[PDB]
Amino acid sequence: KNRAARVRVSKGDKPVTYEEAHAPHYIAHRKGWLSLHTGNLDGEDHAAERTVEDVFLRKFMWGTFPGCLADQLVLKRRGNQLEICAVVLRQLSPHKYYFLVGYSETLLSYFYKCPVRLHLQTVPSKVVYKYL
Amino acid sequence: SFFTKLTADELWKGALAETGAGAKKGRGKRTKKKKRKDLNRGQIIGEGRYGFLWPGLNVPLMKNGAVQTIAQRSKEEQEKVEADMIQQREEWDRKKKMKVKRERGWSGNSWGGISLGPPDPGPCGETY
Amino acid sequence: YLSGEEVEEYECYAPD
Amino acid sequence: VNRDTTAVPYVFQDDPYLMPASSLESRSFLLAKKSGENVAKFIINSYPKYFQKDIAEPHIPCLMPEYFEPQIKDISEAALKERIELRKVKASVDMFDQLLQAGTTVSLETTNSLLDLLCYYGDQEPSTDYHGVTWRAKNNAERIFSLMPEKNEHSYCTMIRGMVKHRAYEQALNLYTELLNNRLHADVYTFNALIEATVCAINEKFEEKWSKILELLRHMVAQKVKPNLQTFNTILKCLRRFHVFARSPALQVLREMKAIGIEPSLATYHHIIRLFDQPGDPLKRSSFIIYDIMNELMGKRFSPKDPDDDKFFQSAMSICSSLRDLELAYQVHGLLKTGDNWKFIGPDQHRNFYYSKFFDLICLMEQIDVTLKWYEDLIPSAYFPHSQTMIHLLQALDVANRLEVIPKIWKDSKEYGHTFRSDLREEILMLMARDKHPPELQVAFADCAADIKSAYESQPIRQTAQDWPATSLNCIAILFLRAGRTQEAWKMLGLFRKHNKIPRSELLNELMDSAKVSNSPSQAIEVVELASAFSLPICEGLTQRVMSDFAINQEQKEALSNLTALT
Amino acid sequence: PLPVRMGYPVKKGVPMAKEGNLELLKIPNFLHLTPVAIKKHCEALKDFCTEWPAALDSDEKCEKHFPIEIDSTDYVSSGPS
Amino acid sequence: LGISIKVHEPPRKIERFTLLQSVHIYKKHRVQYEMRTLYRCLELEHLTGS
Amino acid sequence: HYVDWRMWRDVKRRKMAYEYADERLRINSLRKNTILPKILQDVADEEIAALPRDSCPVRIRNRCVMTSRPRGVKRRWRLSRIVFRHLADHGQLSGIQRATW
Amino acid sequence: NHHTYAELMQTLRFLGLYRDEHQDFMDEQKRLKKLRGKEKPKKGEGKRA
Amino acid sequence: AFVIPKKNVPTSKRETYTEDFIKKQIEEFNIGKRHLANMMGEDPETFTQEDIDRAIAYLFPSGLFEKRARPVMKHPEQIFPRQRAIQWGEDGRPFHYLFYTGKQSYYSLMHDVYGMLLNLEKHQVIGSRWLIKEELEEMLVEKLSDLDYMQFIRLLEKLLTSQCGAAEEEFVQRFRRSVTLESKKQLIEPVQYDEQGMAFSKSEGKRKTAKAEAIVYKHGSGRIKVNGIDYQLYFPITQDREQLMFPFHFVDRLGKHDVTCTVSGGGRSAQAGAIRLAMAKALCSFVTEDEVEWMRQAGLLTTDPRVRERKKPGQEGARRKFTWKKR
RNA sequence: GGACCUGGCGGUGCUUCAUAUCCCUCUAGAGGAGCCUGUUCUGUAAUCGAUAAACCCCGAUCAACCUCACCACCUCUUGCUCAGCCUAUAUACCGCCAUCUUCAGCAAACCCUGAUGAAGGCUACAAAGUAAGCGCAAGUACCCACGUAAAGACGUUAGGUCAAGGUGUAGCCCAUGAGGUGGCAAGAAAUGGGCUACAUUUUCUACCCCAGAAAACUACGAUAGCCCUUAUGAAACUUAAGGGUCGAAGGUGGAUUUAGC
Ligand SMILES: [K+]
Ligand SMILES: [K+]
Ligand SMILES: [K+]
Ligand SMILES: [K+]
Ligand SMILES: [K+]
Ligand SMILES: [K+]
Ligand SMILES: [Mg+2]
Ligand SMILES: [Mg+2]
Ligand SMILES: [Mg+2]
Ligand SMILES: [Mg+2]
Ligand SMILES: [Mg+2]
Ligand SMILES: [Mg+2]
Ligand SMILES: [Mg+2]
Ligand SMILES: [Mg+2]
Ligand SMILES: [Mg+2]
Ligand SMILES: [Mg+2]
Ligand SMILES: [Mg+2]
Ligand SMILES: [Mg+2]
Ligand SMILES: [Mg+2]
Ligand SMILES: [Mg+2]
Ligand SMILES: [Mg+2]
Ligand SMILES: [Mg+2]
Ligand SMILES: [Mg+2]
Ligand SMILES: [Mg+2]
Ligand SMILES: [Mg+2]
Ligand SMILES: [Mg+2]
Repeated sequence: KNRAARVRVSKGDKPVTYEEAHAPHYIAHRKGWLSLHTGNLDGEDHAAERTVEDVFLRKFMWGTFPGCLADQLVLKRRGNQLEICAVVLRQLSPHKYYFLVGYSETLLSYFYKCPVRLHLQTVPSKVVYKYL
Repeated sequence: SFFTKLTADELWKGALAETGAGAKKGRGKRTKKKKRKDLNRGQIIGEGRYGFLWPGLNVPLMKNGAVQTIAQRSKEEQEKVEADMIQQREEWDRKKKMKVKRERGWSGNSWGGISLGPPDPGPCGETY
Repeated sequence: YLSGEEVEEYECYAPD
Repeated sequence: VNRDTTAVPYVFQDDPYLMPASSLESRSFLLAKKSGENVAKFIINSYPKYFQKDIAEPHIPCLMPEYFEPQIKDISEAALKERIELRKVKASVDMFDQLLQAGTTVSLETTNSLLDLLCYYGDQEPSTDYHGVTWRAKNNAERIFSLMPEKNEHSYCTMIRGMVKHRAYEQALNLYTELLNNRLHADVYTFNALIEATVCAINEKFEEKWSKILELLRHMVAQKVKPNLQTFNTILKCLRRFHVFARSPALQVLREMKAIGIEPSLATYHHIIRLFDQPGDPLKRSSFIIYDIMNELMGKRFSPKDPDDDKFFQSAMSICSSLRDLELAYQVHGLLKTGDNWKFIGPDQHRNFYYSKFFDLICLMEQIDVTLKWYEDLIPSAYFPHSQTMIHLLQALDVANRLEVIPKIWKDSKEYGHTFRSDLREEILMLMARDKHPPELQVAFADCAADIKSAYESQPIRQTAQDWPATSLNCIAILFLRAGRTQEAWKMLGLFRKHNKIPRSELLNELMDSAKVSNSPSQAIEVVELASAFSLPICEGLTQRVMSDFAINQEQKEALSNLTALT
Repeated sequence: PLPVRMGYPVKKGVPMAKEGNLELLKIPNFLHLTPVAIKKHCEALKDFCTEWPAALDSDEKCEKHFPIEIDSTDYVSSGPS
Repeated sequence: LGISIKVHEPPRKIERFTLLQSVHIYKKHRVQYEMRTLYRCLELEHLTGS
Repeated sequence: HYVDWRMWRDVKRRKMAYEYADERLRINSLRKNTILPKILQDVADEEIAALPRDSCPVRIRNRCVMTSRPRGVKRRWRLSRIVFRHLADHGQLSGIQRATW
Repeated sequence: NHHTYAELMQTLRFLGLYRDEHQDFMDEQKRLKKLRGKEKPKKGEGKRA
Repeated sequence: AFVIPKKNVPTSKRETYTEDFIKKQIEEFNIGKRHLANMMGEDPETFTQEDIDRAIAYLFPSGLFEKRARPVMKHPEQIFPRQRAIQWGEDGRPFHYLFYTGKQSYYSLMHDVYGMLLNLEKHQVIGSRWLIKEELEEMLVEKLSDLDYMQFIRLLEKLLTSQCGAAEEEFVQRFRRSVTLESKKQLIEPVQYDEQGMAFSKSEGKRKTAKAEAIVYKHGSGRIKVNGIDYQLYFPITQDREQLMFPFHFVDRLGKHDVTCTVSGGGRSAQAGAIRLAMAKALCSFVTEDEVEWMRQAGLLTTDPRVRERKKPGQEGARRKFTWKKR
């Protein structure tokens, strides 16, 4: 039986998001990609470097906004701009979200030597697609 | 390696071993069982070992109408914070350890005679 | 069970 | 593209939970974001090796770590110059002393570059991220200056300017005498500081101060030194104290600027505007000074020339409100909207004051149909309103007889951080309950009064005893009756006794009309029972009304007799 | 201000609403490039353009006056370099 | 802007590759992946450098 | 802080190979022609053989950059098949999808 | 550069700006192993001496 | 009294959309419809649903292969599933006398049909099909079994066999869905004229990876040119020439038309097949309608869909498996 | 010990089935020969894992050094790491999978029957079942609505993998860790899979299908052996390519067995 990225059926009490509910074969069919860049197009270079950067940015934001992320990150690159779009919860005070936005944008801009912007969308609770 | 690190959920699912041929048929018994613990429970965003005070994250942003600057707790002032977190951690462990004992039934290991409470309220605002 | 089982509002714009 | 009126300023996160909901959060959210940036820069500069991998092409110099430490550890002149560029006051002094004790020669240009550093900061270390008069009597600057072997004009100039900057006015004038005794010539910048010292050195009458300044200016012409913009701007800034005495002298400086060829900046008019805007009747003079200043500035794009250029608009709007001239305010705002003049508005404190006086003048002197266009364009896009402007807005709706908008102002007030303002909720309720209205409007006023009631009930001062003003309780109850929510009105009567608040005469009379319609004698007695507790004179007359109007049961008749016994 | 929905719906369900919708966040939207905006943008960019010579009406005429052709290529990719 | 533009769609490229599905052994069981590259070509003519 | 000691050895091999690349290139040029005397080429053979063993580029191994797996690595992403799939199967690799045809 | 990534994020954890859930997990397992008597020996003072 | 853990969360259940919800969703769609029209600079009054779908595809471009997962801004009626209304009032009395059957709509329909069959007794195909169960389940707004569907259909057929009048015919047509029959008749290419005024037709054909384009002239001597070469020089294999002969021979027109065709891709046999199909399609312009139907029934106008199958991983070929190792 | 129920099993009955499918039928193979490659066994100072179906060109889309985890010798001890360990345990696990599956079932919450026993719950001219959710299905990918992919729940074999990485438990910490130098990986044999053959529907050349020669001890047949050159590399009796020499078994393969609509 296939296991990869499959949330398994339970008793109907496990809330899953839209992303978690779709196995890999639905990628590009029912769900899109979480990162968009040109490195994986035919005739394009530097796919390895973009991939490592994406793995770091996902771990960095998970630990920088602990318990606040309500879904996976969406990473967008246009030219040298890096846009991080995150859906977060409404538990932390707004002052702490502004501190971490200023802190994260600045630290990441100096780390990867590019203008980095962080876009936060707040939700009252994790959006539930279905109960498995 | 930083890239070999996993999330807390992944680490507990592995360590607990709740899914497996051991837990399928109760092939494994648990006199000693790994118990899940939430390690982010008493943790404050912005608090680290070095004891830095970040205005707007772990200390107030404005003090006396003026914006606070970056500061660091003294070595002694930081020891107290660390000790206080350990005591707060043992207090939490003791609060969970303090659980009200329920009366026994016909015998200590018997279910017979134990009260289960009133039946659940029916859908149409019925109560028992 | 006999040891015990102890697993154990208003909103405002611009709060303070 | 133009400004988006439904949005808060671009610096804020465009999210309803993260958008600022008040002027206080507007300031604090930006300070919290700036704090995070400083924490990042502190880390970047503390651990630069983590941020040294440069993968950017082309190279980005502004995204690399900064090194604030000297890398030359030899003791020599070329190593001192490094500590002067980094602005290390103590290290540079120590390096200068050791270099001097060893007997090596330190150039003059370098010795001056050390004074510019000490004289500017006052022999104190500039602020860093993390590790009265201020011209210290024991200061390295004076010592090095004395030990100096050869002293040029530049050496004295930096000593005189530093003293004036740190408020050592008397010492700076004494040093200006030696410069003349030594047959030296000062620069314009030194003269600018000496003009400030002449006025601030001692307290004297204007005529005495005005004679010294004219002597400095004539000395500036003897030494073939040409005055700059700051020379004339310092004179006007220093004449602020004398007010009426300096009004005509100040206008002599401005006319001289035009002739000489120096162009007045925004600061030049800010100082003149502040000088003429003394407490008193502004109509006599201030009226025609601001009218002529705006005709001159009409359709002019401004460039930064003086540090005080970001104060003209705040000063100019302040007089238009005082004069109560709305056409002048539009011209001032028109000047702010020509080209890139919007950048001279000033810091956040000046931006909110400018828009507060501007909008408060619109609500007063402008038609209500246009007032609501500015209300939509300015708030919250341009600034968050103070609770006193919401009141100025309600007073404008009243004068226009447009009270269907009151429930909107309450919704907006909550979204701007005025949910728990007492002066505001009382104002809203009084206007809503001042007079009776058609049934459609009366129902709407009862939906807002209910929401206000909830605000009084769920205040964040709930830890302290809830303060329910008498007017608020009377108005909220009256609005329920006129809307037909009599059940809610009757319940509230208990709160008059709980908080010991006097019931209003109008409320008691309207309660009777709701009883006679329901033909409920008990409720009618409950009204007479309430007024009896407070010993109101209308009660004794009301008891007569209740007798005739309502059938009085024997128990009710005895109850009235009990109140009659109290009478 | 659009009631746009996205997401494969569950049985007897509807596509998910825009609030908290990651699928709509994953899209490279063109909301900044509406036909109204493009036309306003291009009216301001006309002042930066120059006029092609009218004499060069056809490719054969260009070849006559300009016999040399120089081809170069620029590559726009996303990244720091 | 008054520029003459033609458009066409060059043929797409799909790059496929095969990987083992299991961490260990089970050679005959693979997972196949692909990257699809689609093209659009805007051809502008008779325009100045400005 | 590298994944394992074997990745650390390859890190050093890549560092030393980069440092000696020019020296080996120049010496090899002397050995890879029939123009110079054998007496000179025999000396160049000894010179390139005397360089440090880890300067030789054939000893560099393309290991997974996240797991140090020496085989099953896809050069374009420098990831093992297992690590690639984990990212691919969660939609974290731009433009990569499961292939059906 | 696995050094930079590990050292950068380790420094940020000590500064309180990054929560390393994995490291926190390892710290709890190491803490509970001391109370159980399974502590790491001193170098040179191993079970064999 | 004592505590047992609570069984479940009530939200973990199927939802329902009240009438008031749909009423407010329609106000949002109409306001958003005017916003979207303002975004695209179009008249909000004449803004149709086709315009909305086009504007949403531009503003929110999605390449997801399944259209149902793409951004959509439709009228709530289209989006939200139809909801059965309350089946009783405030007093609790069901509205329909067959409520307690659980299938009141289905049994009310059977009751109406059974009653009509009785009244008739007291009184006394190609273009249409019966609706499918999934369409009956929507007219009734109920769930049906397969046997429930059959029993209803068996009862309608029993109603056609009777002397049903006009009133008994409008009712049956409510459950007859027109079945559209596709025309198999071959489309005829237009007859063009060249510079010299000779009538000709042009068509195309595909076989495997071979693609052919043939020009058949109305009058000729039987010359066939393949990429400028005589067909017997281009096709030295006799079977490839037999394929070129088949279309003309089958209609008795050998030596009556000239052909100039171009073919690329595939092998020798695949190219001959593509030319056969291209020539036959073009030849249909010069034969009678009955002859075109005879060519169709002979397989001369059908594109062969048989193309190479992909190899699968874990097996030697498209179908052949690796040897099952000896046990 | 009596009676009953479930499961397993029956050299257990009956009926209907399997569609490249159990047998026969159809086509090309394997089983014999040489070679390539895996495994076993033996050998060696000298890894490990997979190992009935569901291991055996399997982890490896790959081992001359490196890789490497093995052996021998020498060397280091806060050690690339706020150490390390490819040490034990896949019968603690996560992760990723095999298998039935070339299946269609699983199943929460209720309801009812059996006296409220373990248990059971279908009849359409219907007799107690209603069933969310998951799977199938639908939909999507490829050239169609076809086919092929993909998908394929729960569960079965404590199936495979601690040596992808991570990790519980236990163990080592002057060594069970780290580095250096050299070295092993053979074949007395057995066996799996594959390649090339035994030839005339063939062999060689031209051509890419109207040709001329070859055709049994100078034929067909080695991709083997031996010798030489070249390519890659710092390093090649070794790895690959080419040439020369050499011209072997093999003469279409018993029981048995594989694949294909
Ligand atoms: K049995
Ligand atoms: K054989
Ligand atoms: K397992
Ligand atoms: K492992
Ligand atoms: K382990
Ligand atoms: K074989
Ligand atoms: Mg499979
Ligand atoms: Mg006991
Ligand atoms: Mg290699
Ligand atoms: Mg085949
Ligand atoms: Mg054999
Ligand atoms: Mg084994
Ligand atoms: Mg094993
Ligand atoms: Mg087995
Ligand atoms: Mg070695
Ligand atoms: Mg080796
Ligand atoms: Mg070891
Ligand atoms: Mg197992
Ligand atoms: Mg199909
Ligand atoms: Mg398959
Ligand atoms: Mg399916
Ligand atoms: Mg096992
Ligand atoms: Mg060892
Ligand atoms: Mg040979
Ligand atoms: Mg060589
Ligand atoms: Mg021969």
